[PDB]
Amino acid sequence: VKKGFRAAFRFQKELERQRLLRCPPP
Amino acid sequence: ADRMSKWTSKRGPRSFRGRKGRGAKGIGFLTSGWRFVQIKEMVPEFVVPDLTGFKLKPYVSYLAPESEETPLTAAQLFSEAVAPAIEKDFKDNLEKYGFEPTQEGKLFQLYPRNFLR
Amino acid sequence: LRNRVTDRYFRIQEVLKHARHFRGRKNRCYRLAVRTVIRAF
Amino acid sequence: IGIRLTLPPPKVVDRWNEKRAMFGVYDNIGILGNFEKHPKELIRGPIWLRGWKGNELQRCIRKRKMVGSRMFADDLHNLNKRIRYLYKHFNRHGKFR
Amino acid sequence: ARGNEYQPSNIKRKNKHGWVRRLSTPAGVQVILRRMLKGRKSLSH
Amino acid sequence: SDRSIHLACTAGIFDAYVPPASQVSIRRIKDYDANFKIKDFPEKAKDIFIEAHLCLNNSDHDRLHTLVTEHCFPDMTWDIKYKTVRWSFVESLEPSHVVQVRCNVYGQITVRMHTRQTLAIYDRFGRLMYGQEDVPKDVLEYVVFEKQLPYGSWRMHTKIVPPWAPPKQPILKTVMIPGPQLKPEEEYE
Amino acid sequence: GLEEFFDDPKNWGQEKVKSGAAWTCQQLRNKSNEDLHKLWYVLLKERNMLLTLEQEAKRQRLPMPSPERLDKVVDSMDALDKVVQEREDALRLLQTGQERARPGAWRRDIFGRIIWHKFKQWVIPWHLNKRYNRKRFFALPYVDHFLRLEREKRARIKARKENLERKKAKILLKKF
Amino acid sequence: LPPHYRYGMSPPGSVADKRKNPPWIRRRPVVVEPISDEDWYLFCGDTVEILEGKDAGKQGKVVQVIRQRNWVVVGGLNTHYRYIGKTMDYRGTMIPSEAPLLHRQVKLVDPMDRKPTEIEWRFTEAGERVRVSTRSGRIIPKPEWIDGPKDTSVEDALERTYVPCLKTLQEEVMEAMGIKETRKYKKVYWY
Amino acid sequence: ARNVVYPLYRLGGPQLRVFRTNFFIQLVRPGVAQPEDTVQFRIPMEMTRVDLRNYLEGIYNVPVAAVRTRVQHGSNKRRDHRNVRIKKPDYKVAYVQLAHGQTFTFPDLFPLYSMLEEERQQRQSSDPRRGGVPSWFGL
RNA sequence: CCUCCGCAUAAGCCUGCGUCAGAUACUGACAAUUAACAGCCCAAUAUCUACAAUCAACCAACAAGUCAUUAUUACCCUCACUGUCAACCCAACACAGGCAUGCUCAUAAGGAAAGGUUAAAAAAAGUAAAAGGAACUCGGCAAAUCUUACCCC
RNA sequence: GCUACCUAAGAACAGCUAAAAGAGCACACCCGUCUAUGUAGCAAAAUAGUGGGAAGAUUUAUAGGUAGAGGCGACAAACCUA
RNA sequence: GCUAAACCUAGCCCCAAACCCCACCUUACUACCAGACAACCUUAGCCAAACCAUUUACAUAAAGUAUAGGCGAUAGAAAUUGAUGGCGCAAUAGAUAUAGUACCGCAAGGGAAAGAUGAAAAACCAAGCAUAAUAUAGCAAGGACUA
Ligand SMILES: Nc1nc2c(ncn2[C@@H]2O[C@H](COP(=O)(O)OP(=O)(O)OP(=O)(O)O)[C@@H](O)[C@H]2O)c(=O)[nH]1
Ligand SMILES: [Mg+2]
Ligand SMILES: [Mg+2]
Ligand SMILES: [Mg+2]
Ligand SMILES: [Mg+2]
Ligand SMILES: [Mg+2]
Ligand SMILES: [Mg+2]
Ligand SMILES: [Mg+2]
Ligand SMILES: [Mg+2]
Ligand SMILES: [Mg+2]
Ligand SMILES: [Mg+2]
Ligand SMILES: [Mg+2]
Ligand SMILES: [Mg+2]
Ligand SMILES: [Mg+2]
Ligand SMILES: [Mg+2]
Ligand SMILES: [Mg+2]
Ligand SMILES: [Mg+2]
Ligand SMILES: [Mg+2]
Ligand SMILES: [Mg+2]
Repeated sequence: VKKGFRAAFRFQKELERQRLLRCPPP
Repeated sequence: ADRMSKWTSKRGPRSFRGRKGRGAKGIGFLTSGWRFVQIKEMVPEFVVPDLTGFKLKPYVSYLAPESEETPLTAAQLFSEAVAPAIEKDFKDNLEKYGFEPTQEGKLFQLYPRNFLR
Repeated sequence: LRNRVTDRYFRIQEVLKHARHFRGRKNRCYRLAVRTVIRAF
Repeated sequence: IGIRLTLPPPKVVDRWNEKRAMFGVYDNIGILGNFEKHPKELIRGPIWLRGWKGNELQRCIRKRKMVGSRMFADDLHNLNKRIRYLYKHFNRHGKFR
Repeated sequence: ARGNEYQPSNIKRKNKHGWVRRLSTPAGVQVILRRMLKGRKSLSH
Repeated sequence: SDRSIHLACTAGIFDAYVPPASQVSIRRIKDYDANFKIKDFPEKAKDIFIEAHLCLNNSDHDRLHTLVTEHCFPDMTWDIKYKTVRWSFVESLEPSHVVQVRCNVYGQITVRMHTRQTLAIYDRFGRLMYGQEDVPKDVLEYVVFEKQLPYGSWRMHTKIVPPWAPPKQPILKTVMIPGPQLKPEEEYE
Repeated sequence: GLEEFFDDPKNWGQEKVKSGAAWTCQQLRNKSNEDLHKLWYVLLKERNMLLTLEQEAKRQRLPMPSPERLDKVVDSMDALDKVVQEREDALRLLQTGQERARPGAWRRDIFGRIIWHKFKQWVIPWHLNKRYNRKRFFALPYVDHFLRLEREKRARIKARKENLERKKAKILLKKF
Repeated sequence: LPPHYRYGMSPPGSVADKRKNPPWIRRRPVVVEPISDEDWYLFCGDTVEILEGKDAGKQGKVVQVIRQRNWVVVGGLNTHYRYIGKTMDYRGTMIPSEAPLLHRQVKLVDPMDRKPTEIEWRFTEAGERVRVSTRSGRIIPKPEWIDGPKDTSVEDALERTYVPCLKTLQEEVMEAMGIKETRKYKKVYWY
Repeated sequence: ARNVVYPLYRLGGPQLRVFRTNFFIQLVRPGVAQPEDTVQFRIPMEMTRVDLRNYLEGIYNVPVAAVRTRVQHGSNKRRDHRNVRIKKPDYKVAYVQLAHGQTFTFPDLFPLYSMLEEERQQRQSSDPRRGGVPSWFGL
């Protein structure tokens, strides 16, 4: 595990974007 | 080539295998012609008692009172064995009371211990 | 490992996004995608 | 893939614990206390670098000089080798000469 | 032709790398001491 | 093993009410609870039954575990997993009434309910496979409730099906029943 | 007879065999030396029977009936041995003042480690015993460096243990 | 046990325990606050009250105590449900299985007030050590064969046949059994 | 006795006597066909055949005619998860032939659940005619 | 159909195709190799010990050779311990290699060159070949035959 | 524990010709001339054939010795754990 | 959607303080016989001097001073003065270490790898491929284009 929070937060945002694109909301 | 396995009599040439034992205590000696002379006194003699009429079974009834452990000590043994006679003869040469100056001359010398178990 | 890079994913993506429409491994492998993308730019 | 898929556990820092709250106190012990104590005397740490600073070679030399006799055998051998290497590097290598 | 330089024989093994031989000379004593310091499970052969 | 499994129910019904004297059992129930009413039980039993089946409808296993016993929950849920059941009680033809009661100590009460209900069971894919969503059907049944005698309660334990019970509603899809899968040496008989 | 190696024929095959409690050291301390001597062989016969049962159960791939009684017997025999040893030690201390039954001495081995060399029984004096004279009980100067190295290795291990303990304690305090 | 062995509901030597914790597992150790032996106040059989989670408020009886993880198992309380005997064909039978509770999540109950209480290990001149409830006083009590053919009778077990004497077992038995030995043990050299 | 220093015997000395024997033996079922008068034991490794003879004749009053012993090597081939060999202990095996024509044959040793059984009996396996429809509902 | 082998001892290894159950010559459990064979020896002090072996008889030698006690004093009163398994060892391997000895001199013992098909090239091993017979080639290399004479070192 | 040499005490050498032979042919055994194959091979030097020796300065099992500024060497700057 | 991906604590680093039953030298881990045999003795070399040969380091201040030195590379005093944790690592990191184990070597010796559920188990992302082989022409893209 690499210590840090900001890279993880950015990757979480990217994962959220990809999730939305794959399953766009109504 | 094996170093981590225990060295036993099963490993090595004939001489090694014959020479090494398995811990069994010796019983005699070897004479000319490899004849083994077995000494009776070197054979442990199991002093098995007479169990007839013995009332102590291997287990103890669970309905038995529990008592605190009081490991026997030299002081306790002296008090329970020698102190009464000492008191009596003081009111009225420790060999008479029981002390033995030297273990030599005894069959069972306490130190150096010369008996099994 | 006092200080370690944690953004390497996004650093790679900044290049691969421009290589997604290439052919072969040039669109997947950064070591190749970066060269092809520099040539493309 | 060298990126974690979950947010790390939140890191809560108490800015007002005793250490942070009283940090820096008695740094002016000298000027505000008739110079009975120098501020460097407030430094707790290795005996050989209390109130002292230097590059790696100087630090190694000081460590060997001050606690060399109390060092473990292999640690002292490592320190001697490190001093040798640092001497060679600083006195024989570098861009400037 | 080569490779089979190890012709095992317990007599040679123990007489060459045994505990008794290692303790015979100070150098072998230091070998055993080095093994003990390193923590080897097999000090001698 | 010093600790042992603490069961909250029993394997099965004590004495089956063979459908078309128990005051001792009622006495035991009352001596254990002190506020029970046989005459008032049927309404509570009907409410428990309706609530349990609505919980089946909504897949509320938490409430099912409170409304039915551990010998009941698997029977109700095992085959309904991965399918949607649209159950609805429409009315009770005749009032429900206690029938038989028997009794670390559990007490079982059999309640005969002749009510009217609806069913519609769909596949994983939402394809109807049993009953009609709207058509009501008359159902006569014997629900055996059970209770454990400190924090126990009355929960459906079983449903006794009379041997003379009318055949259940036919299934929508046709079925094939394979014959003996004979090995080469074997011959058909 | 060999039948004493097996449980009672009625007990054969029983899933469970009820057994009493293992003899306690305090209970045994009240018994005479002859009584303890007889009880030792009673327990020995029981122990042989139980070991036979264990081995036969392993052979038959079945659980041993009431395995706890073997542990009870072992505990009883250990208690009896401890009581006899206590009596012997007290008598030895009274009559000779020696706290060890076997002669020995603190000696420095060839590796510089202090060991408790336990004396062996010989028929000839030590100055004549050839093998004993081959055995070395002194460390030469070259062993001092290795003694220091071993000391420092032990110190490092101890320091690591203590520092880790303190770290864990601080983590626990922060968590609670 | 292996270092950092993870104590679980199954006993540390059962088949299930060996299945769950084979010798090679290296799971993260569970952080448990270090309650001293003299501060532990929950015992098997004690009536307790559950403070958190499902079945909060309900009072049950402690059935097991996994001291190594600050655990008390309340019988028939804090239960989920699991299938036992589930085979390839049979679905098995549903069973209520308790989940362990932390002593911080569980509080003892007054013997008569029937309410949760805080406890202190106050010494009493007669009951040297015993639990005392704080908010309302009162002491909470600590809750809780036929000889076989191979079991000594109580009287035989307690008989004091030991007459202390300055004799070893060996010589005492020699006298008792009549063994006569005249040979003198020749002195040997020890070294 | 085992794990004890034997008092050294010099010529003309007293007999070596052991009072509380430390040897514990096992009577084991032979793995191969044996003569009717033969008994197989597993013995502590330090016990001689003379020791076994005296042990049996004194503690058990078993008339022993002959005794033979062999050291069975326990397998060291098995390895744990760390690839370290697990050593099966070596053990001594003694074959004892009884005297006076006596015969020995190893004895034939070894000659909630209710709820589970009830539920299994009450399985009521699914009917193929039902076609997977749950059976609980009475409709 | 093959048989180089094979069976034992030594050395080496150390349970490494015995039974049961699981897997998928492996894992776990259980069992086993029993001394007569072999190893493990010898009370001192002196004192003896020129004449090989080779069928040891002639002969024949040179390289000149493995084999012996007595005197006195001590001393019997008592069959332990250890190896014994295997398809095996050294070569990283179920390695065409290495591996001492006794018998078997082809075996009574031990084994299987072909997974199935087709019958292309090229390649490997072998067999046969018209007429010629070294014209090949650096050289008769290889193969086939059994074959002279002369030179250097 | 390979290899060079040595020390102790062992072992092997069929058959035929000749005759007391560092003799001839030729097994076992030792070696490795020439060819083919192999060249990450069966093999970190092998296989098949062919070939030299095979009662001797022979071969070989066992244990021991000589150790790197060295050893050993019928000198090939050989061999001393690929 | 497969290989897989991640993960937090096992421990470790630097400081402070503080000084730290039996068997086994014979073939070690071997119950039990006349010994005699006993340890101490300058480090060297690499390297620098651009070779190499004398030579080349092993609290503060005085002071890099006096001195030494193929007086050159460099070496270098003394008098005298007074003298409580972590802007550490977090499983390719930190000890080599889960271990000096496995494994390798005759021996000295060399020397690894790795684990991650939950309160309780008595409950979407690398490469590589697949979905889905391929169409004239060419550093595989760019300008483009309806394409
Ligand atoms: N710098 C430093 N301080 C330490 C270390 N170990 C302990 N301490 C300090 O020692 C003090 C006392 O430690 P505690 O464990 O609380 O008490 P203790 O056991 O009496 O302490 P010790 O006597 O030092 O063993 C605290 O200030 C700690 O931070 C260490 O390794 N380094
Ligand atoms: Mg050789
Ligand atoms: Mg034997
Ligand atoms: Mg074949
Ligand atoms: Mg083929
Ligand atoms: Mg032709
Ligand atoms: Mg020509
Ligand atoms: Mg011609
Ligand atoms: Mg031509
Ligand atoms: Mg030719
Ligand atoms: Mg011949
Ligand atoms: Mg010749
Ligand atoms: Mg030359
Ligand atoms: Mg030359
Ligand atoms: Mg230079
Ligand atoms: Mg330079
Ligand atoms: Mg000075
Ligand atoms: Mg690491
Ligand atoms: Mg991918």
